[PDB]
Amino acid sequence: ATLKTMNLEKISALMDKFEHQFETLDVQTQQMEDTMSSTTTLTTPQNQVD
Amino acid sequence: NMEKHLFNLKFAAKELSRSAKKCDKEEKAEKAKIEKAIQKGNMEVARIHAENAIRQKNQAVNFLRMSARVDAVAARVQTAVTMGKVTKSMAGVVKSMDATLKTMNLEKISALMDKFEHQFETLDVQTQQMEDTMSSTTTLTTPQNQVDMLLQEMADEAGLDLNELSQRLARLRDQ
Amino acid sequence: NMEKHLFNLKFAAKELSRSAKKCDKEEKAEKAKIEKAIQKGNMEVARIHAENAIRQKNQAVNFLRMSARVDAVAARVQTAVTMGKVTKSMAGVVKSMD
Amino acid sequence: HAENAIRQKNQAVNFLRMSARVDAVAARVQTAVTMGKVTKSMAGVVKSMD
Amino acid sequence: MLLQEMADEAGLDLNELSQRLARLRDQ
Amino acid sequence: MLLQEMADEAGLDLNELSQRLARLRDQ
Amino acid sequence: FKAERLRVNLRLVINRLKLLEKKKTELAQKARKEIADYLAAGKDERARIRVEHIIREDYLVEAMEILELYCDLLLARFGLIQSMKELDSGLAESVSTLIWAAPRLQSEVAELKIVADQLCAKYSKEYGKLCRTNQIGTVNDRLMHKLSVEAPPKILVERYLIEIAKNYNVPYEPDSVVMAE
Repeated sequence: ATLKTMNLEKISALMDKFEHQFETLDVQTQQMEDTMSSTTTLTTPQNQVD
Repeated sequence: NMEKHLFNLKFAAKELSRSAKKCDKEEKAEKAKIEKAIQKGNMEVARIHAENAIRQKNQAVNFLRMSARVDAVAARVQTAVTMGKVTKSMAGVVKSMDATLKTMNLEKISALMDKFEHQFETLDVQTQQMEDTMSSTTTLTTPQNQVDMLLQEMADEAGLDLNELSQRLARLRDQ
Repeated sequence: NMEKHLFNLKFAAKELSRSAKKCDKEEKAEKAKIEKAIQKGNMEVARIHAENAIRQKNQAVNFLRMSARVDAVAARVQTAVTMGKVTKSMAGVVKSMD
Repeated sequence: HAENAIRQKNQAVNFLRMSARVDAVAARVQTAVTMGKVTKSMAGVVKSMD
Repeated sequence: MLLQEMADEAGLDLNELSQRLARLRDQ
Repeated sequence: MLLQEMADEAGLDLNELSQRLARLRDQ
Repeated sequence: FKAERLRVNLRLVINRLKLLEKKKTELAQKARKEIADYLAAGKDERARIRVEHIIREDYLVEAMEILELYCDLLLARFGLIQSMKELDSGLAESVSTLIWAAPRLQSEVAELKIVADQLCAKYSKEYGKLCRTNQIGTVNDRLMHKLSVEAPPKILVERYLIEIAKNYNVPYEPDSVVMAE
């Protein structure tokens, strides 16, 4: 029953989708972090941290 | 459903192992009995106990091999069950992430973050102006000269260090 | 919804790790048994216990690798869940501030 | 076990940086909330005094 | 199209020309 | 291999080709 | 015809062939031991049947290796499949063999039939089940021999038995009638 419902084609497609979705999430995280950092730059000067 | 079958398989394997152990023990006992009977001279009882001992030995070996086979099958089925749970969870995660990334995509997220940054920059400007005004409201209760003098006195008392003109300006204004 | 799937994923990873530990222990026991059987002279029982030991070793390694993979996936999904909460909160904040 | 250790190290560093970013954002939002309360109170005071 | 999409999503299987015909009609 | 090692360690006793077969298959 | 379907089925066929050849090598070791045991006794005409089984399985493993090679070749030149409409020379052998061997190994590897479908539904020049079987006269002859359903040569069986006996420390007197002719 299971391998009829969840076969190799569907599993492979689902996993490609998982990978692509979390890559997109990797991109979203990077951009979101760039912006989060750009928001607060006068409270954390690079010179002071160095 | 499959978890019940896995449980039954592992139970059967353990039962086979227990039976093999018990049969080995019974063989060890029947060897004592055959020794006794061969001492007493009983040939027929010795034959009976030898048959029993050989049978117990062979059936113990068979039970052991059988339990090994069932153990392999049960390990495989347990792997399959765990991987099925994992696959179901990852399918659910894929569905949820698909819905979300459809609603909250990279375009919308980037625009929302640009908006967040700009709104809080505007708030930075509002805070600065609001603070300028708050300070301008209360300037006769907090004279700059008095604060400077207090800091100088506190420093000089602590021994450490910290890291009039209006008349000249008026004379210059008179020209 | 996704939190439930994350919970199930982490549970499966922990189960795989436990199973790998148990299989390693069973291998250590079957080695004792094969030593005993090779002392008694039983060649067939020694073969059986050797098969069991090798199988337990290999399946323990497989369970360990599998649990590592599921752990990576679950960490990624947990990151995604937390970041989704953060993104939702920041969207709400953006709306209110607007 | 080496793969696991390296992965845990890297993901711990990532979680730490991520938590720092979210901490900055949350501090900014808390400042905004407090200043919004202050601004609302001062608007009410301005109305009453007017 | 709906059947093809539903099949491909389920992973299973199920068990343009007008322009060529018009060009043929032009002769 | 495990049985051979365990035997040799216990000092007792118990009572490659594929390449040659492939070369033979090539004929 | 669907491209991504063909891609996924090719990857699945590759993985399945890997697993199958592995486990078939293992089973071949075990059954070779069984044939050695058979030769230990006086049973000889039966060990010939067993070794026929063995060499059939070995031909099959070699054919599966070749098919895995060809599937990976198609998978490496997949864009060249999508771009053109008629297959080039570099892909003639792969397509031909994967269409010809699919019904042969359809039971072992199921996805291979889907691969054959996608490769028959994409072409019309001498294509289609009927024309696909008619234009199958360009497949790898070696693979045809590996998957040839025929009684292997007797001398080859004698050589297989000689080697197995010599390895398993068992005496064996080959049939001189075939061993010398």
